[PDB]
Amino acid sequence: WKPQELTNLDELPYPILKIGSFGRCPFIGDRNYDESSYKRVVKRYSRDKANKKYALQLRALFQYHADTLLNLIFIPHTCNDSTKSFKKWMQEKAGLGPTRASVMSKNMKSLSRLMVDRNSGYCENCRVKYESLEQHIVSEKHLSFAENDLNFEAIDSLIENLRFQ
Amino acid sequence: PLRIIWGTNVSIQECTTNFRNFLMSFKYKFRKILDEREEFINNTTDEELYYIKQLNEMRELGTSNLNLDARNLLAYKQTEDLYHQLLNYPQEVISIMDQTIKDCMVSLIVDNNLDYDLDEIETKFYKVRPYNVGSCKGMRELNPNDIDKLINLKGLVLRSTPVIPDMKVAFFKCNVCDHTMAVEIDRGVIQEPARCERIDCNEPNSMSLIHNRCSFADKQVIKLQETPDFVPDGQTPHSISLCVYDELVDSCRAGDRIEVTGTFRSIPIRANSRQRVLKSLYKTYVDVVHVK
Amino acid sequence: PPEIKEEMIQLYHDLPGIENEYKLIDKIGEGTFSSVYKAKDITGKITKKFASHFWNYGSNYVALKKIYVTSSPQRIYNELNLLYIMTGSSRVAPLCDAKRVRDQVIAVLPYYPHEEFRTFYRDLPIKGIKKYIWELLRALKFVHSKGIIHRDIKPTNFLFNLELGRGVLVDFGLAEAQMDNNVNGVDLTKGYPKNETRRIKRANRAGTRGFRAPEVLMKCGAQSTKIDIWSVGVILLSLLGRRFPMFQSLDDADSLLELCTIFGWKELRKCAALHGLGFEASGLIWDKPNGYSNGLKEFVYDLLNKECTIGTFPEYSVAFETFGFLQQELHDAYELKKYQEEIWSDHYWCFQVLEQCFEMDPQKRSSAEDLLKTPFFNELN
Ligand SMILES: Nc1ncnc2c1ncn2[C@@H]1O[C@H](COP(=O)(O)OP(=O)(O)OP(O)(O)=S)[C@@H](O)[C@H]1O
Ligand SMILES: [Zn+2]
Ligand SMILES: [Zn+2]
Repeated sequence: WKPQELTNLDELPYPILKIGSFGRCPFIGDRNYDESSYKRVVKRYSRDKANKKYALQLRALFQYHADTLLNLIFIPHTCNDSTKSFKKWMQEKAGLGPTRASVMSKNMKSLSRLMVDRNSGYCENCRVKYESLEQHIVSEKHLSFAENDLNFEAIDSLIENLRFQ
Repeated sequence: PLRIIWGTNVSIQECTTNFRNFLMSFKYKFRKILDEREEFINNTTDEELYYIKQLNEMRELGTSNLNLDARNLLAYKQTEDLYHQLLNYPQEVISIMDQTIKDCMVSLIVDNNLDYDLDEIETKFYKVRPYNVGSCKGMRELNPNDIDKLINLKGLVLRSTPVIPDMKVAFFKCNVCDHTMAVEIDRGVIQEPARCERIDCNEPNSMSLIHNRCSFADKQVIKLQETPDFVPDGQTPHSISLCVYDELVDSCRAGDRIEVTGTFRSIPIRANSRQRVLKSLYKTYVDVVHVK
Repeated sequence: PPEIKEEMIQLYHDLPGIENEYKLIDKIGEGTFSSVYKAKDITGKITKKFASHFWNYGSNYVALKKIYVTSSPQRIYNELNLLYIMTGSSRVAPLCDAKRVRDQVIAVLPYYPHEEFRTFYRDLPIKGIKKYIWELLRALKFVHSKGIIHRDIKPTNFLFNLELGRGVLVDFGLAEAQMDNNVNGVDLTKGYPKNETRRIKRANRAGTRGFRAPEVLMKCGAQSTKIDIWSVGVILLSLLGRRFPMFQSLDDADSLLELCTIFGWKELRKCAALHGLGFEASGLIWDKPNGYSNGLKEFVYDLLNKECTIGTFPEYSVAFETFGFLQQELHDAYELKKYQEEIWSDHYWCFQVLEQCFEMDPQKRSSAEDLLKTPFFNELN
């Protein structure tokens, strides 16, 4: 990378470990929004209210045995919580793709300098890209491939075997 | 969004995908329907994948050339735009076609798991020869807006110049330390080094060109007497000059009636040998792509 | 069913015999190369033959896997052949029947009820992790003895039911089986040629993003069985780390740098040395210049520290025992003390077994059978 590309401390081409919060991936992080805001705390607390009842059976099933061989004890923690922060805020308030050649041509690389500006997928049976799947279904090569049965012969044998198992 | 080469309307990705789909999914019955020939369609030949088997036998024989009919591009629906892009911009669209032919040669043994090695195929430089590009309009009915377009011509060969070496790589040697460099040609211009490339030897004007170590390519000039289908009132026949390169050298003999498809080119000609002054009126010639 | 009912009726026109053979209820899962539906068993011998594969939940629903026609028939035959050869244990989900029409094929499997994984990891306890990892390692060592490499182990592929506490594996569609100096000048170790003529090695790159093994990242010609065990290690680290999409790769080299920022430039150069290729990184400012020499403890430590001190983490002490645990390692009621010593012991053990679960060299990396005989998994035996 040229130094002009990497100048930004926020967007970097290579991944950096900025961690983040709220179950998000550590490399992207939380650039779009912060969890320290009051409103975000309110929505997270509202989801937490829903999650208490769901988490109670989760704690109770595996408290002593991994298997179902079976009221709950929980470790106190010095570090802070979402509810204490909420309380503090209230106190403040109150595609497979096609394979391609390894090496490219010199004329092909020369054309990259001349370029300016002005559902979809790949079918391996016909080995072509399509704009839409429903248009690829109605095409002479796909329908000609469908009416032929000599290329599913192995399938056919397997079908027959799986019929009398 | 989508990128377009400046001066054209051509996208490398779009043309590559369209020509790849065309090569994977063409049948000669499409050419039968396009030419309004329904009663001549037969099951055993037309319904077979044309370019698939042609590329297969291209792999078995060691052939590195694909002869492409431009009318077949009009036969296929998705390449009807590409046909025009082949006629208007041969220089880059032909390169796109060569690159995707190489991709298809890789794909036919990657997907089907053949015993051929990939090294020999990816070492080879596959190139395409489009032909039957349209109506055979005359040389003298063409215009300066037709420069760098694909043109098809009738003719009789009158004579050909001997094999001419045109210089592709240049070999320069230092006089004092015998350090050499090789420089590639870039659009007809070779950059001779002012200073020696060595860190120890940096003597000025110490690099001399050794003409026999540098690599050359074949270039031949053929004088072709054109026989147009339509001749205007009182038009007297003329001779064109057509330049063939590399493999096409010495493929046309004097006195044969041939079908030349090539690129309409124009260059300025120097008025004097000693001076670099060029003439404002340009000299036209055909850069030959395919000979039938 | 706002719009999917037209897809059910469309599938009904797709196959003429499915009406007499099945009745289909809903759409359960959407994938990349298939879309699976839940259907009623109605009448059939397949339900009576297998029986035991269906759970104790009952009612005998049957999954119906519709495969897109874009997939190559060779991969389909490979997938169905691999499912039919294996059979045996319940975790592999053997197929009942196959229904084929002129272009499309239907795979019929017993339905295994479960819930989505985005609900597990945030609140699932360490004993649940023990059962989860135990089920995956039993199923993986089973498919190892059969000789099948899966290369597609993801949380969506694994099906787990909480109230019964068991698992099952699907998606063997990308699986397969395997059977087996100095020259002067041209110092290529400092730069690449402007025009490339040599080829790129044709790998078997087919995994999902963020789970692809580091051997797969470097395109090893002789590919082993041990992609799956590193992937189950990755799932283990995501469960312990409380972060779901922990590895996300824009491309391959992005994933190489993702491995670099945790393990270190030197560690991956030694891992690269055994594979025959050398990796150099110049510049590349980050936090830990040589990675973490201690291991994964301090990395997952400040990983939880950031999201804890921010304070968006949920209130459940199911994932607070790890913060206290890791805090006393980095710093350094009697029944409460019993719960202490038990959780402390096996929770140290899971990180301990995690470092051997994350070994770079496959030959040094122990097989799943050795993972079963570790002292960490004692109570399940
Ligand atoms: N028997 C089953 N019971 C319940 N859910 C299932 C079952 N089989 C598949 N699924 C669901 O289907 C999804 C997994 O489908 P996949 O097999 O991964 O599809 P796919 O991976 O896109 O196609 P492949 O890789 O070529 S098999 C998950 O959402 C699973 O929950
Ligand atoms: Zn198709
Ligand atoms: Zn010199």
